[PDB]
Amino acid sequence: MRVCVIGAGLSGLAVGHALKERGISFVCLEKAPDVGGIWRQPGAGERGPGYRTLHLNTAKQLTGYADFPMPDAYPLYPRHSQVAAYLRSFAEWAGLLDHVELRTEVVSVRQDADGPWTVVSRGADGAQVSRRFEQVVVASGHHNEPALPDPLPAGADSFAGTILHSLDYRDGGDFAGRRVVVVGLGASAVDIAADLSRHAERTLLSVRRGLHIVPKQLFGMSVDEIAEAPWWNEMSFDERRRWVEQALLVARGRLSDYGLPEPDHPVFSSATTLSDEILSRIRHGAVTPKPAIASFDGDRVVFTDGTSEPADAVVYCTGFHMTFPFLPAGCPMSADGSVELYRRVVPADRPGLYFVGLVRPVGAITRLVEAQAEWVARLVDGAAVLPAADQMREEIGTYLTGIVQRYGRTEGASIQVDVGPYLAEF
Ligand SMILES: Cc1cc2nc3c(=O)[nH]c(=O)nc-3n(C[C@H](O)[C@H](O)[C@H](O)COP(=O)(O)OP(=O)(O)OC[C@H]3O[C@@H](n4cnc5c(N)ncnc54)[C@H](O)[C@@H]3O)c2cc1C
Ligand SMILES: NC(=O)c1ccc[n+]([C@@H]2O[C@H](COP(=O)([O-])OP(=O)(O)OC[C@H]3O[C@@H](n4cnc5c(N)ncnc54)[C@H](OP(=O)(O)O)[C@@H]3O)[C@@H](O)[C@H]2O)c1
Ligand SMILES: CC(C)=CCc1ccc2c(C/C=N\O)c[nH]c2c1
Repeated sequence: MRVCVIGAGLSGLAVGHALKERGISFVCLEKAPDVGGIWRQPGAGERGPGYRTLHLNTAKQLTGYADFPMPDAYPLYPRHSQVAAYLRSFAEWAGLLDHVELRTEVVSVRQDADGPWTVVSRGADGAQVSRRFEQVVVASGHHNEPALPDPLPAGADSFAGTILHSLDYRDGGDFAGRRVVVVGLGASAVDIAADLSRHAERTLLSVRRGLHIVPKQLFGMSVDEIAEAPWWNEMSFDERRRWVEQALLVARGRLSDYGLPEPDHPVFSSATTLSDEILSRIRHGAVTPKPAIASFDGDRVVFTDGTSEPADAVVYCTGFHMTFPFLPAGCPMSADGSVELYRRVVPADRPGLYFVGLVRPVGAITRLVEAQAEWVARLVDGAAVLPAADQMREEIGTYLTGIVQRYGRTEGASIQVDVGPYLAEF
């Protein structure tokens, strides 16, 4: 009755546990057969971002719910299987399952001209239903639509192999004995190559830009756990750069010495891809660096260096677009694409709407989703209020005029935040 929480991922669950702790009527509507978000799919063979080799890249003490510690015996980087099971367990322990409608897909969402919202949802039967809720929390994720290169390399309609995205990648095993080109230098690409390196007769990694490649642990301590060190803080933004710069040459040297394109801008001023394996897998010829693809010569792929290779398949780890198909109207976004959400959560013009999770921290988000849930719960019952809409558009336009100034015009930069200062305001 009171709140429709869209989705039962890490974010809905956190949200459904903040509303219950305050006594608010609410339901969570998930489209999948269980809760867990993306973490549940690798494991039921379902098409999602993850893959049979997906483990955390952040620490457990910092990625689990602060009030629901992850099992003792779990490692620093548990696997998709262990996380999905911790999440199911959290919903069990926080009483949220009585509230979750599974296999119920939200087809649509909309404001009526009095403030409650009609929410249409699709039952497994495909049979549709419309209901009405006073408030709606969107917790749908921003990794739902794959981002294929728009000009797809010519000749791809006449390739004799399988062109695919990391959403459809599942097991390194399905590619046994075959020849594949992973496209990307992100955490999905470095991971799929490393898998394909132990299953496919050959694995090539097509890169086009070059990203600082960091190992998961420096000095024994994970990159998230150092960003929380008091010693790492209390260090200026150049004391750190050089620290790391000095730090990564001693740990992996230079990347031009691995056949990888050097990045144009230094660490922190260019994305980092975390990986403890992709440099070794190269130094062992399990994966071979390539430039970008230029065409598909039936049975083979051509690169911008002139090189050719027989290639049964090509898995494009090119990333994801954020869509909200159930918001028949502007997604939080307006104009250049800038997402317009106050404190990264509140639509300025739409009362009754909240967005939990749209943020990309440098690190694990769990603590960021938890804050948003608590504040959203206080906004929903009236224990918290927002500024007027004109003043909310000042915080947004400040965050944006600033985002184009430390990150510069680029993509998805407008959901990007600093963990510490942002979670201080909660
Ligand atoms: C491949 C990958 C690996 C990652 N690894 C890490 C990591 O190691 N550490 C880390 O800190 N972060 C990681 N992240 C970041 C990631 O965003 C979070 O781990 C986490 O998934 C956020 O959960 P969420 O609930 O916001 O979104 P999701 O996990 O995407 O779940 C959102 C849920 O909304 C549901 N939903 C969406 N639309 C509808 C609809 N119309 N009707 C009903 N239900 C709907 C979906 O079923 C989904 O289960 C990773 C992200 C990806 C893509
Ligand atoms: N736990 C883990 O280890 C793990 C695993 C997977 C994913 N993740 C997370 O999930 C999210 C998904 O990111 P992702 O790894 O899928 O990738 P991403 O960060 O979205 O970047 C995609 C990669 O593809 C490249 N690319 C983009 N467009 C391209 C094009 N047209 N042609 C060729 N290459 C292109 C990008 O290089 P350019 O951008 O320079 O073009 C980049 O290297 C991230 O937030 C990531 O941290 C984490
Ligand atoms: C100690 C160091 C080098 C910290 C740097 C650092 C930079 C970027 C990322 C990302 C990418 C963010 N969103 O995709 C995830 N973890 C990161 C860590």
